[PDB]
Amino acid sequence: VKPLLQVSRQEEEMMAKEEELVKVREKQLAAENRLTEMETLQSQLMAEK
Amino acid sequence: TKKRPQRATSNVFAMFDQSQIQEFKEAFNMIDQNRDGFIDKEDLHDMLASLGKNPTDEYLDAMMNEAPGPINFTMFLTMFGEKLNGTDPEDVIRNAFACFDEEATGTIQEDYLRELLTTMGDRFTDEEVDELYREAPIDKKGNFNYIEFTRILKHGAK
Amino acid sequence: RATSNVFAMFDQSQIQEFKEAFNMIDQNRDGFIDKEDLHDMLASLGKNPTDEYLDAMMNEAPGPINFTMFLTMFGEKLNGTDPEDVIRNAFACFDEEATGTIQEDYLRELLTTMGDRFTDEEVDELYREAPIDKKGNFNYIEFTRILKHGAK
Ligand SMILES: [Mg+2]
Ligand SMILES: [Mg+2]
Repeated sequence: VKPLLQVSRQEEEMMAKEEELVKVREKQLAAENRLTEMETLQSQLMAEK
Repeated sequence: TKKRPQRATSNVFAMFDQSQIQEFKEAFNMIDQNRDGFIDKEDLHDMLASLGKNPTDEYLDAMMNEAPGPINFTMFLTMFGEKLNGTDPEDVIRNAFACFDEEATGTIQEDYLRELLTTMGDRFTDEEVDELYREAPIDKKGNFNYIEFTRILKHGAK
Repeated sequence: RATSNVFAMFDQSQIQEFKEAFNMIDQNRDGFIDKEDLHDMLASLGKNPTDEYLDAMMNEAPGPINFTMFLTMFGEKLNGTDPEDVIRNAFACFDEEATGTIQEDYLRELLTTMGDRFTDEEVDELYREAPIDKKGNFNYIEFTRILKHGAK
């Protein structure tokens, strides 16, 4: 019966996913900023080559 | 009182998800006025007084004609499961239609759909497909995905 | 056994889950399991067969079982158990590398040697249903699910 009554459940997974979203979003923004900085520097290395 | 479709509860319990069972059983809690779970005509009449007011006695009598006297939620869930037995999931039908479609996207043209439904021994008829057209989005050739059809069938977003 | 207030045995969430369970499990919803309510649920959830022999256990809780009696009969067998998180944390004292596993022989040694000792027969009786690897790994993480949410 427990899988059925386990439907009776609290909201904590949604806020945990909200935190996961925020952490991943900030990391991906940092990664893309560093990527674009490195890419512009690489284009300057092309000019120097 | 009780009646027993034992095979129906067992199978349909396995067929549904705990989330879908939550939808069904919580809806049946919404029907009942009692706190024990015994649905009966007056319970449904209070639901109708909340959503779809002033029915004739014919509505509740026809419901009782389907639902054999007072009902518990497991009997109610199996009354629904009898209608639900062999319902293909909405994800499955959307993905099948996407694989069928030559645009690989799940779109369909009005006459192409009409033929596909009707043709080579398929039992559909002109009004049978016209019923689908009235359930369809605004243009019957309108490149709409089958997400709309499953949305109106399920009345749910997932 | 002891006769305290029943709530002391169970956290509010656990007794709330038992209340939900009993409201589902009582079938003619008079407030009590009778033998028909039980076999109705057993057939409805389970397969086609019905086993009236189980009536020789319904009688065990005396009279038609009120929710306080239902809770009593579950709680007196359930007592002496602890949450899933503390059982995982207990296994962590032995899985020093946190592999998520203990060796079958090493867990048998740990259980048989110390504290209030298991018999090797009791260990093998766990192993007759517990998840196990032919390579020897006891994946205790799964065992904590099987001990509370599982049993197939
Ligand atoms: Mg009612
Ligand atoms: Mg009862």
